[PDB]
Amino acid sequence: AKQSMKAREVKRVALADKYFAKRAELKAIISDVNASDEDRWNAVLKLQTLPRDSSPSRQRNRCRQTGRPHGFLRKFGLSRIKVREAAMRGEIPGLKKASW
Amino acid sequence: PRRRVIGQRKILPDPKFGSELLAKFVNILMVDGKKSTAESIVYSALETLAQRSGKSELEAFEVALENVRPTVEVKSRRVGGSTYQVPVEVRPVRRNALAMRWIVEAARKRGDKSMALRLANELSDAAENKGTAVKKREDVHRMAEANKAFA
Amino acid sequence: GQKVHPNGIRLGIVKPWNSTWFANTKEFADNLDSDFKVRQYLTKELAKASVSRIVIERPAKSIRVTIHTARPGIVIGKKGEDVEKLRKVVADIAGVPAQINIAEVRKPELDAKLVADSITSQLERRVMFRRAMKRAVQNAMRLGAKGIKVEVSGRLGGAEIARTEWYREGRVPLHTLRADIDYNTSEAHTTYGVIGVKVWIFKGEI
Amino acid sequence: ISPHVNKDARDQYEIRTHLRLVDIVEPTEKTVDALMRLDLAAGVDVQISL
RNA sequence: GGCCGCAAGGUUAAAACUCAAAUGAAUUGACGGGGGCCCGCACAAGCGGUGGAGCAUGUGGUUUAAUUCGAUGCAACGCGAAGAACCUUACCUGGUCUUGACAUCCACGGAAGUUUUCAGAGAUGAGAAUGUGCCUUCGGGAACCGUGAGACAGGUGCUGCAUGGCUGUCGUCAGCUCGUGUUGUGAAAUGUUGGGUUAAGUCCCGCAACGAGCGCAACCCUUAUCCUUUGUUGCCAGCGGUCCGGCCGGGAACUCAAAGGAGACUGCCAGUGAUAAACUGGAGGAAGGUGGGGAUGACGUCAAGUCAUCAUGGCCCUUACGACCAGGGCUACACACGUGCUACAAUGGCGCAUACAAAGAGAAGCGACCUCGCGAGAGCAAGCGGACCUCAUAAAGUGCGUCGUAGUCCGGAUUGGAGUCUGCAACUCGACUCCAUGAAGUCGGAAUCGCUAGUAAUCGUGGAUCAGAAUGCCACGGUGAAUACGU
Repeated sequence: AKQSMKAREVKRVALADKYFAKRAELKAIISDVNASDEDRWNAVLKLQTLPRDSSPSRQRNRCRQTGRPHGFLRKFGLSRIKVREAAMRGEIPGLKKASW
Repeated sequence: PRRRVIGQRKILPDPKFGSELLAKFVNILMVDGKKSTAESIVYSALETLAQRSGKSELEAFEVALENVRPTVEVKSRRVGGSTYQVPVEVRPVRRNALAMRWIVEAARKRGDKSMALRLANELSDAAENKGTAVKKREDVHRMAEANKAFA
Repeated sequence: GQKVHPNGIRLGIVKPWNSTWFANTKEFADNLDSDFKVRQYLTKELAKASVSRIVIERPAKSIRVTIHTARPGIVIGKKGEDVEKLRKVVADIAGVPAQINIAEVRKPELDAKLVADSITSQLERRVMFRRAMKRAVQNAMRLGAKGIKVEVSGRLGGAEIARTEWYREGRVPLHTLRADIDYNTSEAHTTYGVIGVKVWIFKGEI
Repeated sequence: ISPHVNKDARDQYEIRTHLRLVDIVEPTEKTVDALMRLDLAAGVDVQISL
């Protein structure tokens, strides 16, 4: 992966960590029933002025050694190729070839 | 196969009566692994057939089979560049198997309402020497007769 | 055809692991990354001290690293100053207390990683590949391995068409799961591209 | 196991987690202190519930 | 040209020009509509499908501002993609920057929370608050921010016909080779062929051969029968309380959990065979002759696939083939092909009520009981990092009713109205719920595919990727066949 894509991911994580609480408060206002019926409108108009990259759904999981956007596994933080290389070298405790 | 010997599989007998013939008939009638449906159909058919003849279900069944068993058939050979029909004898297990298959195939094509009724009618016709199964036996024997020169 | 990895297929039968710790789903990936960075740092820093194996353990809330080497004097230095510098940098990388230990390799000619490294080093100085391979085989068999195999692949000697060559002595049974087989690889960077090297050493059944 | 298209040709791996439970019925202060002041191998996880 | 012949022709017999070879005998392979022997769902004996209909999904073509790049007979076409509304994204249109979005160096000044105006946003400007730690011998500036200049950074740009690594295939086929000796002027041969036997270059015997290596088999995982250790969160024959329920006191027997062990070797018996190797049958035994299923891929072949995972020789671009942003495209639509799902019905459709599983996942997660709504759901709130709590109600089945062969009480494409939830945001382009509508289609031309047993066929259940988005992929159990005369 190019060197700019990884930078994009780092920036996204930073902003999403910065604006976490404000979004939760505004979303609680919008969702909660028996509100003022005008505070709802104002919160809806306010939520869309925050930076777009603060929504956690703009993030994409990547391999931590190459940056690959496909074939990701969550337990290991790597893609299939690197998982296999490490496993055969013996660098993942408890893992081995299985049969049954 | 080429270098194999195949043994026989054990088949349980019928629960109501005690015959393996009837179990094989149920097996040939079943579809998609649903054996209870086939058992129900066969028992209904035999019950309705026993009243029409005043004899036992097994006896009626055997009477129906004895008019459908074949004796000789034809195989295909091609060694001189042409297809020839060669008559051969049929052994007993194959006689029974072919008779059962023809009876079920004939029944499925009838136009009565339920499968039990169709099977009962087909068995009665077979006992009286009528129907598609008996016509099939006749055709096979005719073809085997028209080729005795190649035995 | 293609062949299965010897070390991988033998894990848990006659070969041990290179990492030993227990973790859950929320620390597994972070631990793997920290191990990667530690090994990268040490491998860069000790490029001339004949390292062959880096074992890592994580007891409680600390990290302990064991280094297998053929030049323990060069690794330690004058009354441990070099080991201390390594310890401080590793502790900074990991984020927890660190401890470092040293183990000696008695016979460097029977170690698969070091043989491949020596062949690659010779190839980068314009030696003849047949000479290098034959010398490796002769040394290992003289010091008493039950068998050895060497393989080399690439643009050998500067040819335009690539090629693969190999040599073998003794026994190397790769289908027997109780055979103790050592295996490792290395790469060379020349003026014509990359050249690849593989080594197998056999030592007996268990 | 291939960097490009070959949809068969897979590998399958496994991890096994073993588990054990021990109970102490009638403790004493020295016993509990001794248990708390102990260290075991560096690949096992121990959880104590009082 | 001469001689001879009735003719057909015979006999004697040149040159110009052109090529760098033409030829004989033997050797190792490959091939034969040559011969001999042996194997495999290769035929034969059977069971169920694809090719016709509608829908899902990949490809060719055509269209477009763009419809991003790669895979191509078997061995590409539900393939890289284990999950394209923004992001991902590599493509198009327009708006922007030039030591740079991502690093190391030099030196001119200081950091991080909030909040107002103009932009589609990138990015421009105005303002309020703050004075960090720390040998300050004053030089610490490390931690992390602005600008300036230049060594430099940056490239999913080309060549898999320059390469490393990884993978497909012949093929889980039984083969492929070397040292010393001997034979031939030599290329080479023998061993490795021969008589039997085997799943097997597996084994015995013979023989100018004597030995060894890589493959075959065995050592690894799982499944089937026993016994000795420990018994909670798992288990109740015997005993005794009762609000009926393993609920409670208890018990260590059994089911089960998981560590050590036992067992299968042609070991025993008869017959055949070369005074053999082996073969056909029998006893006991949970299991018999490789008991069933996996992992395991020889020397080599196809300049086979991948410079877009990554790494890398040689070229090529640096106010641009390198950054940043909003909107669109990868979802187009006269057509042709591959892989699938649902059907065309009484071995069935609909209503009521009632048995019997295995294997998994879970803290920004799995979400019980109760209340509200026809429903998708909403509100309030226990428990669980788990043999304890939750996802979670198996379905086909069985019993009692109705439909009575009709394009139907079969099928469920399309299309109109009204809603729910995830998410800044569902127009292009999500999934799901209610009312209404109710298309093709009555078993599919020439071709053509899978399967030898707990298999085919049929029925449900779980996971990875993942805010949301499976008829695909990877696993789990229930019911349970037909046939193999033979080459």
